Amino acid sequence: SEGVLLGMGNPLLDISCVVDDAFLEKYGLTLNNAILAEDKHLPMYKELAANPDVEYIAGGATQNTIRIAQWMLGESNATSYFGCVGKDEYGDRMFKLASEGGVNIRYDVDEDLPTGTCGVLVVKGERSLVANLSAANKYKIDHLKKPENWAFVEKAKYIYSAGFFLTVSPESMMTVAKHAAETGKYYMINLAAPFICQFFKDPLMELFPYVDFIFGNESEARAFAQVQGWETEDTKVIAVKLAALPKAGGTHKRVAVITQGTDPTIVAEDGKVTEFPVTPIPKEKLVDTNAAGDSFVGGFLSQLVLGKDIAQCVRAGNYAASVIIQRSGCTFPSKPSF
Ligand SMILES: Nc1ncnc2c1ncn2[C@@H]1O[C@H](COP(=O)(O)OP(=O)(O)O)[C@@H](O)[C@H]1O
Ligand SMILES: Nc1ncnc2c1ncn2[C@@H]1O[C@H](CO)[C@@H](O)[C@H]1O
Ligand code: NA
Repeated sequence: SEGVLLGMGNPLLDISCVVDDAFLEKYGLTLNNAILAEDKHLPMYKELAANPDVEYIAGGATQNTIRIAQWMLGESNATSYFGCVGKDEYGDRMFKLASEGGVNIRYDVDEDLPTGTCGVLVVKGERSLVANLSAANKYKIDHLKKPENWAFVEKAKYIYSAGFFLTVSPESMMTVAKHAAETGKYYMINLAAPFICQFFKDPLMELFPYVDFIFGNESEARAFAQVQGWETEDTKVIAVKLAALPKAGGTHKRVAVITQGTDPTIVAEDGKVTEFPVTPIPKEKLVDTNAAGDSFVGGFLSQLVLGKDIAQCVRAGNYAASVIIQRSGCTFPSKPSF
């Protein structure tokens, strides 16, 4: 099933460090939040580089999801990934790691900007993200439309992008979403962060009629609900309302999947809510929750591309996230035991 799943996003190198409450207060950051880097965050990246516990791990939300799906599938080149990197060592490092894991990496390159990075600040297992997109922000629709890269869109039956890609190339997302609508394929996104639901609500709502599977966490679902004027904080209601939003075509229903950390995963399908409890990981065994949501999607998608039911997809998602939260960032052993 070569290239059955394609992802498109921002390939970033995670600069991860266990810090404390004072470091977040210093740079005005919030736990369980993601922002785009500002000039005031350049001293932060310098401080992270000098910290003795700093770790450099391949990141990027879509890339994490695709690498996890590939690990769960276990058949080389079942997945593909598009994204933009710089002509530097960080770009080649992520290329080599993901390719060796079995992902068919098709990176676009920027001539002048360095490869994108993300500050991952860990406090008692929880994380705060500060993305410096750099070359990831320069993804070109020209790369997507080149025959050798368009062939992997044609080969794919499932296409996924984290909502973070709406800040970079909403035109590339629309192009592949419209292709999927014309061919009976599945187009899927995540809400990614509250800032995406608030500041990128308009490109998000232009694409939403073409979304067959919408993924998100409870804070994103609540941020989306507040933005749309839905006077509710109930994630069960928000999940049903997300599935019920208009669709460009009736070929597929829209399934909404809302994760809630240690609380049950919510699925809205055909107007009914099903909840799937999480088996919590001991606080002792917990390293960090960075890439937990991305790995839940990766696990869910690995079963979805094999034709499994939605309950088996959620079970595989909870499994993949449980494995990843017992490691730093999006890191995993070489072979699964699902
Ligand atoms: N402490 C935990 N123990 C066990 N599983 C967890 C824990 N935290 C997260 N998970 C798993 O990771 C998934 C995603 O967590 P969540 O915090 O909702 O994601 P995100 O990274 O998008 O914030 C959960 O649905 C669950 O399966
Ligand atoms: N703006 C962004 N675009 C893409 N990936 C991002 C962004 N912000 C954070 N991430 C990624 O989110 C992951 C955790 O979900 C991290 O590995 C980090 O690299
Ligand atoms: Na992404």
